[PDB]
Amino acid sequence: NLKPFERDIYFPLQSYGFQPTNGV
Amino acid sequence: SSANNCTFEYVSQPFLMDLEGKQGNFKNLREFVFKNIDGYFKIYSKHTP
Repeated sequence: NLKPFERDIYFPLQSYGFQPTNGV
Repeated sequence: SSANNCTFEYVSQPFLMDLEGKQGNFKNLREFVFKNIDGYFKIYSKHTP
């Protein structure tokens, strides 16, 4: 699906649980 | 029917050059070339009576 500046109008969906505890 | 939100809004002069007052001797022959390449919509236009 890659295109020049792909406009995101096989595509998995997930979320990052960023927390301050992480140090890496 | 509806337009929730417009990411891109643009206002300018009209895409019209001789749309009014044309003489009856000659008639409009308006052309346009609409293309969508590299994320750019391009409108190559010319007017020839």
